[PDB]
Amino acid sequence: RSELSGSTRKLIRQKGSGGARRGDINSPLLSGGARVFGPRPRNYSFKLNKKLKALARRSALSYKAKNNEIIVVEDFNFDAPKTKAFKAISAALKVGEKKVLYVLPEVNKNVYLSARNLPNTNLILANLINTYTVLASKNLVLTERSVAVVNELFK
Amino acid sequence: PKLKTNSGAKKRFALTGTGKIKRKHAFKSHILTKKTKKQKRNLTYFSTVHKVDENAVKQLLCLR
Amino acid sequence: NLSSLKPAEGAVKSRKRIGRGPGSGLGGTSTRGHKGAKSRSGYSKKIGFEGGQMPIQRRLPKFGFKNINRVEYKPINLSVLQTLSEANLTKISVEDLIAAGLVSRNSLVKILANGTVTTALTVEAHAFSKTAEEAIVRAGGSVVKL
Amino acid sequence: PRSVNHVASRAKRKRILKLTRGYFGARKNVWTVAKNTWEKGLTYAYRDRKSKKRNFRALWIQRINAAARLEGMSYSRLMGALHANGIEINRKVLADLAMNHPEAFRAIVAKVK
RNA sequence: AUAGUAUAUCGGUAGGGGAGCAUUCCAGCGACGUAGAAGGGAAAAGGGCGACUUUUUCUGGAGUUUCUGGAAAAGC
RNA sequence: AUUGACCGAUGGAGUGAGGGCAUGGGUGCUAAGGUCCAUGUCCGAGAGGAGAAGAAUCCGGACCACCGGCUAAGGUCCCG
RNA sequence: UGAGGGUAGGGGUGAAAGGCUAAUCAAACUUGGAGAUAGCUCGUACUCCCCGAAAUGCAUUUAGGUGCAGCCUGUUGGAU
RNA sequence: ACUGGAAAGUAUGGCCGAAGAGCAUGAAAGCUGCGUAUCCGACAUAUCGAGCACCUGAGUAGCGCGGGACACGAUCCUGUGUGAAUUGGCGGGGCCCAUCCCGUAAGGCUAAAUACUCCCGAGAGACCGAUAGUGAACCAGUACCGUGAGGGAAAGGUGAAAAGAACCUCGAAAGAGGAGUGCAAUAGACCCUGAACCCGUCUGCCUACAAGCGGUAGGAGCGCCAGGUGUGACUGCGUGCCUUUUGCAUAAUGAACCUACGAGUUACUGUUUGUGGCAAGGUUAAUUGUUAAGACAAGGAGCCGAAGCGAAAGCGAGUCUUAAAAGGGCGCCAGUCACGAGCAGUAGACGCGAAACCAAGUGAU
RNA sequence: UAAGGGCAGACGGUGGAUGCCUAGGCUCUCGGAGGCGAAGAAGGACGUGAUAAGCUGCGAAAAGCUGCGGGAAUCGGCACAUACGAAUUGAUCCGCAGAUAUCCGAAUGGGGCAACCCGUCAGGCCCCUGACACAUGAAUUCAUGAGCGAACGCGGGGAACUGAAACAUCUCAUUACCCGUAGGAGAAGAAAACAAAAGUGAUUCCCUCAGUAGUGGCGAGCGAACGGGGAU
Ligand SMILES: [K+]
Ligand SMILES: [K+]
Ligand SMILES: [K+]
Ligand SMILES: [K+]
Ligand SMILES: [K+]
Ligand SMILES: [K+]
Ligand SMILES: [K+]
Ligand SMILES: [Mg+2]
Ligand SMILES: [Mg+2]
Ligand SMILES: [Mg+2]
Ligand SMILES: [Mg+2]
Ligand SMILES: [Mg+2]
Ligand SMILES: [Mg+2]
Ligand SMILES: [Mg+2]
Ligand SMILES: [Mg+2]
Ligand SMILES: [Mg+2]
Ligand SMILES: [Mg+2]
Ligand SMILES: [Mg+2]
Ligand SMILES: [Mg+2]
Ligand SMILES: [Mg+2]
Ligand SMILES: [Mg+2]
Ligand SMILES: [Mg+2]
Ligand SMILES: [Mg+2]
Ligand SMILES: [Mg+2]
Ligand SMILES: [Mg+2]
Ligand SMILES: [Mg+2]
Ligand SMILES: [Mg+2]
Ligand SMILES: [Mg+2]
Ligand SMILES: [Mg+2]
Ligand SMILES: [Mg+2]
Ligand SMILES: [Mg+2]
Ligand SMILES: [Mg+2]
Ligand SMILES: [Mg+2]
Ligand SMILES: [Mg+2]
Ligand SMILES: [Mg+2]
Ligand SMILES: [Mg+2]
Ligand SMILES: [Mg+2]
Ligand SMILES: [Mg+2]
Ligand SMILES: [Mg+2]
Ligand SMILES: [Mg+2]
Ligand SMILES: [Mg+2]
Ligand SMILES: [Mg+2]
Ligand SMILES: [Mg+2]
Ligand SMILES: [Mg+2]
Ligand SMILES: [Mg+2]
Ligand SMILES: [Mg+2]
Ligand SMILES: [Mg+2]
Ligand SMILES: [Mg+2]
Ligand SMILES: [Mg+2]
Ligand SMILES: [Mg+2]
Ligand SMILES: [Mg+2]
Ligand SMILES: [Mg+2]
Ligand SMILES: [Mg+2]
Ligand SMILES: [Mg+2]
Ligand code: NA
Ligand code: NA
Ligand code: NA
Ligand code: NA
Ligand code: NA
Ligand code: NA
Repeated sequence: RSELSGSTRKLIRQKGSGGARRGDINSPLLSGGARVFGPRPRNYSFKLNKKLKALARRSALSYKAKNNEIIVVEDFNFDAPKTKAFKAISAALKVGEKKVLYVLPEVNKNVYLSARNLPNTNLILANLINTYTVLASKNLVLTERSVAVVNELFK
Repeated sequence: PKLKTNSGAKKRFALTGTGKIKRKHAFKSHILTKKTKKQKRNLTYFSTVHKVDENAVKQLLCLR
Repeated sequence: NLSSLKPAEGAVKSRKRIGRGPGSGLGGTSTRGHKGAKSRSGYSKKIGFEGGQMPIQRRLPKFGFKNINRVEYKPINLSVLQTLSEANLTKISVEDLIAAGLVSRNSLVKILANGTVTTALTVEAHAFSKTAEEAIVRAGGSVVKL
Repeated sequence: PRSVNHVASRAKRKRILKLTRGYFGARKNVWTVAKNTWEKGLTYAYRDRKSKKRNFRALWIQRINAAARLEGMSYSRLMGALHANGIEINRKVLADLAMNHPEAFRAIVAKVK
């Protein structure tokens, strides 16, 4: 109500008109009036204990290991970006018909550009693993050097 | 914002180990000769706030 | 597994919603009763108010003073000294007490006599109670106030 | 997000207005008039389900009274004779026998008279 | 509600407690649609009970949605 | 003997305009559908039956259904 | 009586009626403080299930408001 | 290839991808168009030693009287009246004095880390979608109202493409019936869909001896399509709803009706509780690093728990009261961080509604 | 039987809800920038087309004029129709630099009821008409300023409703509001400082300290600093 563009003037005198009493033009009861208890800009973040987040990371990885959806592949680096090259690894590993997550230990700019155009393909660094991205893909492809990174970090 | 402590309560009350509230007694200020020594000794002691008033006193002290 | 998430039983609950009809049991007057000050929009409780009778935070007197040179000692009892030493020690000290998380860095320590200190120790604290000091010295220990 | 249940809010009214078909005047189709009339009618139905059992027992007794009187006996004396003889036939059955099978009714009377 | 089917109990204003439905949008696993989506008219059938849901047919001519979880501009 | 009806701690209230009747009273005029207390009760927040039609008089506490049966207060010439 | 000037809101002007000051006057109009305050009146929207009051006492610049007690309800521990 | 008015759809079989973001095209397009990834480009213009006692800020420091600012109803500022010293000096350390400590007034200048958005460029949204969202999607501070300051609307959609209906019939011509275009004209210009209140025509049943909130429970006959559906002769029972009340058919309040709009919300600080993590410990805040806002790792400052009693000095599983004791009072004999929920306070704080108060302007047509 | 009426259904009328859609909003993030004007601004008046109400662009050179770079077949704005033209000797269109730029408005030659009237002075045409100059104030003819415009800064003045369940101290609040005046930021800033025998050394901003020490018709309320952790 305090944000509308109308004047605060009283529209009609309090008594004698024969209709309902009225104040100013910005009332929510009027057509084009104030919006009561509408949205306000909000910050939605909340805190979780650090130990709680570490345990949830281990639970998702345990679920993957139990469902037998973890593949360890030898570390590979391309000479140039080629989307057909990265499709070969996915087709050779038999994980290409469903969402798959590739865990990489380092930058590998060539590999990132080769896998970017493919729909059901996600790349992440082995030290930035979080719970949501693990559970968002059916299959998890770990590089043989990403296992060592994960073992020391999230132990 | 932060809750504010009532300035008069924080000069008249105190907490004990188990959570009770310490208080003084009234009627001990200036008209004293006509009262009895037993009465005055009972009034000189510290006391606790009654159960029915603990809620108000805690609200004044900010649930402390 | 993002398609089948579930929280623990009794962990989440729906919020109360008033003024939305008879079947909810919360419509119409919307839990406010009928009339009076408490039924109006913008009513809030006057915390010290008792209706006009002199309130309790005024009927009672003020008391006491606060000392601007007050000294407080963190109490470290006897039974903790024998427990910590055997677990980890034959010469206890403040820097050792801080290192074991039993006291903050900038805190003063007084040794009290709640327990037994059978193990023979040399002790470096800021203060000692009479009974606590005797307990260490009887048990073949040393007390160093520093 | 902004949530307005236009279709759902309007569907609630349309379902009830099917139930108020056949009423007089504005009571059949004008929403606040019709809903008022429909709600009052439901209160009558709860009361009239109970009164149905009263009205049908009163009608059975009246027919039994006429049938018994054609055989020289009032209702009160005939019922007193049946309950004395242990006959447990209920009033709905007897009234049906009084009206549509008068020869069977006459055999019950001839057993206690 | 108690005991694990038995016993008891079930009129209600202010008011306290429990359990649900619909609405808008989001995540995930998935479906439907010019061989006819949403909306609108008619009819039939369901629900311990209900808020509501489903099916058929006419109109209509392009979008709609199950379940699990999440957030509200969430019902006259 | 008693379906458990009592109490403590702690979260959330509403209420703080009452009313009729019977009994014991004050006041009033041994007036008032008056007024002020006490003890029960009912209406308030209570439908059903009798009283022609009546908030609290008499009978009686409605989970839902039934075109079954027995009774209460009160009735049984007709409307009934 | 015409034209053009002048006096502006606790101010003006008044052969004085609290009259008049743009159909408004015991303090004009417009915008802002501003969603003033209102112990007051009116209004408060889907469903089913369990329980279920009070209209008293004390105090009050109090008496149609409120604080505490009394009476309801959730959870929890005791028997009463 | 099929369906279709029209494939971009669906089913085969190919191909590109550092390009599978998007928008448009007669339906939903990585391969039709504009684009996207990536790479390459400016004639202009714009921007990036000893001694010595000489000096070291005057109507100033300080003071009286009256005010103001400091969290504050010793310190700082001054309207009025006065008024020092000089390094062995001067000022401060919350009246004041002594000692000690800290510092050099009455001259000046200085980037960064901070505040904001008329605007330009690039983006986004568990934000709105035409009574919403800006007052303003169109024409908008417009039309309109006022002497003036000032106040201040309503109003989007044919179709893929105008192919926007040549010509005939009735009419003086308005309007229609045809024809034609088109997937569709009941898409024909106020044109997508096309609800309610309200208004007609037709068909079926009932209705001119009948009297009350208009229904409800029974119940013949008749009309339609195998027991469903429309109607309802006759009978029983029945004084709307809301709000306010001790109590309302009340002749107490309130509404013409419909469609749309319309009223416990969010933030922060507590407290209780359901569910979790860690546990004699629990937890980070600001902020920092890596990667590309998020994510991961750091950040222990601080906060709570861990000992109480006493006004306090202080003693301590004790302490205070006492000259001491006994007695007596208060203590001794699993927390913490979050998530959801109830409640409280501060914010307009469930919504609408005064008479009024104050400030700056506009008015003597 | 039905002058008429009731109910149901079918088909229509009216009206413009709903569904779907978007051309416009709303809240922000990142980067830049933070002015225009006497060499005449912001904002206006009047004009300007083959045709021309209104918008847009433009200014008597008037939907426009000249170069340079780009680009390649259409073009003469929204925006039609008709009419006449332009352009592969490169039109339209885009970027950059120029030319022109009436009247009012700080308005500044004097007046004035804005978009008008009336002059002096020097030149040139012929009762008129061109094209120059001519305000004021603060410095030394010359140089400068004035006015307009988001928020943020710093100064000068400064309420009341409201809370205290009345009200005067107090609160609201060194707020609203009025006025003056900077910059891309501004203000502050290098100890006549804090501290407490232990130490830190300019200013600014964030997290704590802490709703604490205090202050207060000791009512309602108000509310630090030291110390520690950061940015720089
Ligand atoms: K008093
Ligand atoms: K939708
Ligand atoms: K005035
Ligand atoms: K229609
Ligand atoms: K008749
Ligand atoms: K009246
Ligand atoms: K002039
Ligand atoms: Mg106002
Ligand atoms: Mg609006
Ligand atoms: Mg809401
Ligand atoms: Mg004294
Ligand atoms: Mg209730
Ligand atoms: Mg109601
Ligand atoms: Mg009310
Ligand atoms: Mg009341
Ligand atoms: Mg109340
Ligand atoms: Mg209000
Ligand atoms: Mg019962
Ligand atoms: Mg019940
Ligand atoms: Mg709503
Ligand atoms: Mg009272
Ligand atoms: Mg009373
Ligand atoms: Mg009476
Ligand atoms: Mg009496
Ligand atoms: Mg009375
Ligand atoms: Mg009762
Ligand atoms: Mg007079
Ligand atoms: Mg007048
Ligand atoms: Mg006045
Ligand atoms: Mg205010
Ligand atoms: Mg108001
Ligand atoms: Mg009950
Ligand atoms: Mg009152
Ligand atoms: Mg109370
Ligand atoms: Mg001192
Ligand atoms: Mg609008
Ligand atoms: Mg149609
Ligand atoms: Mg249409
Ligand atoms: Mg007759
Ligand atoms: Mg009355
Ligand atoms: Mg009541
Ligand atoms: Mg009545
Ligand atoms: Mg009447
Ligand atoms: Mg009234
Ligand atoms: Mg009326
Ligand atoms: Mg009425
Ligand atoms: Mg109504
Ligand atoms: Mg209405
Ligand atoms: Mg229709
Ligand atoms: Mg619409
Ligand atoms: Mg060229
Ligand atoms: Mg007041
Ligand atoms: Mg400037
Ligand atoms: Mg700076
Ligand atoms: Na209620
Ligand atoms: Na169809
Ligand atoms: Na509605
Ligand atoms: Na003792
Ligand atoms: Na007829
Ligand atoms: Na010229």
